[PDB]
Amino acid sequence: VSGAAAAEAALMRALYDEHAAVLWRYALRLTGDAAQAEDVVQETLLRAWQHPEVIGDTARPARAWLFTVARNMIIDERRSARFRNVVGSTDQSGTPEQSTPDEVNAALDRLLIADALAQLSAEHRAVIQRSYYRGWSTAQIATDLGIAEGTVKSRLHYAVRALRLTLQELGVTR
Amino acid sequence: VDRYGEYFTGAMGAESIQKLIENFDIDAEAESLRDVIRNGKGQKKLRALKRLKVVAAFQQSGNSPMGMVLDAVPVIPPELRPMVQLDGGRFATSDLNDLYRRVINRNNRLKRLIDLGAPEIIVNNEKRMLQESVDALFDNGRRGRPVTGPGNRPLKSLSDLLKGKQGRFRQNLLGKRVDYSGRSVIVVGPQLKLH
Amino acid sequence: APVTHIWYFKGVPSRLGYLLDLAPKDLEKIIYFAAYVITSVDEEMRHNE
Amino acid sequence: DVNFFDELRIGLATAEDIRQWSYGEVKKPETINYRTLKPEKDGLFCE
RNA sequence: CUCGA
DNA sequence: GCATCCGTGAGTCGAGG
DNA sequence: CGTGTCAGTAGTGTCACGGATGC
Repeated sequence: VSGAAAAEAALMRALYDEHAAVLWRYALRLTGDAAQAEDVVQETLLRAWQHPEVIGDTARPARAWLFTVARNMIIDERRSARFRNVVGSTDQSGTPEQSTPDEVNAALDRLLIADALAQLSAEHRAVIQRSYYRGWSTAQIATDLGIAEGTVKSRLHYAVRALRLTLQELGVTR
Repeated sequence: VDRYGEYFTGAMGAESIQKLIENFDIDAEAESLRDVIRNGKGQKKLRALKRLKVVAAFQQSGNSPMGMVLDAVPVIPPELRPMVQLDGGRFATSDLNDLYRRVINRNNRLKRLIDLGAPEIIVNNEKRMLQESVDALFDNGRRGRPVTGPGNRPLKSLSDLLKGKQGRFRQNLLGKRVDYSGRSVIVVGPQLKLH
Repeated sequence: APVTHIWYFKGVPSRLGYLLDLAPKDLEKIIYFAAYVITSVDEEMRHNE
Repeated sequence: DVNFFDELRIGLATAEDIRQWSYGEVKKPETINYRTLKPEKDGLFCE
């Protein structure tokens, strides 16, 4: 009946009142983190609810089976996932903060590219700005501009050398 | 509950308070405080004045007090809690990640207990730890002893990013580091003019 | 399971305690599963029985 | 993005507002993979 | 942690 | 009605670990 | 995959001041 299902809940609350507080101390000595010890306690008592063989014999010490389950839980946490990560915290001192370099070299290159771009024909400029600035394919630019496939290949081939002419005329390093 | 369960309804934890806020008349409790405020003894009136200060704000503004109880917690974008790699091969992550990770770990375990129909003692003791975890994520150390990291160091919560001299306001908003600047030792120069 | 924002429970003065007229420690016993709290009671059914 | 806007409003964030901001739920507790440096799906760094 | 004004 | 206890705050900049 | 002879805290020398908290 309903009382038979409620007796199982009173049985779990009993082993809580006798073992949970002592098992928390045991996991606290093994890990050192109280928030982790609470996690080990809940998992250990959850496996006690799933193993009726350990809750069957009261004449056999069930506390020992709990300490061993908690021990084989804390030893599994101690493997690969903890191995790499657990070492540092950015909030903790002694860790270098991430930096990003300045955009000076990129801004100067962008300015020189924009100057050499202004000295190009509208066709060549609107083809290099659709191949490198928009990253389209050769046939994509051919479809957009309504021109031939080789027409895009030839315009790109010359406009690149036209930019090399303007850059080498201004002293841009190879 | 075993005897007169048909007559009353009770609960524990935070979901109970969520139900009390739902079963709460804002306007009635506000006017009830006003009736005490209009004519009352200062010993017991000052305690009703400050209560109206809290209740009247929820009444006028139009925002429900239910927001004080959370069904979902937001996660700050990763670049504000970055995880960097170390020159020794290992890694190092912000303490906010360990707090979010502990909330995720305990919330998924609670979902297991709810599915398995585990005893109410395990589910309730699990729900308590989820409360302490979110409490640690938002303000670790506010209630009780803080969640210590490796080496008994208190983990920095989300609110720690705004507190005091090291907080976001004083460290990065009232004062900043600037480009086009330098520093060196000073030396007296008599020949220099005042300008 | 729903959860409370610690800023409004533990932050002084307890904003939740001011809204529901509940004592701070009583609120502490409720949230962290130390005491049940009565949400509703059918007072008329109790009278008729 | 001009720099003249009058008021800065603050208020309680509804649990529905938290979902309105969120681009997805963080289900798994993992972070990344410690070889490929690729973040695990649905983790704290999910792409 | 240690030091400089 | 009052003693208790909790939470708040406690100069600025710079250098090497 | 399963676990079982008791199996037991860390860390401990600030302070002024105000007001919510509590017997």
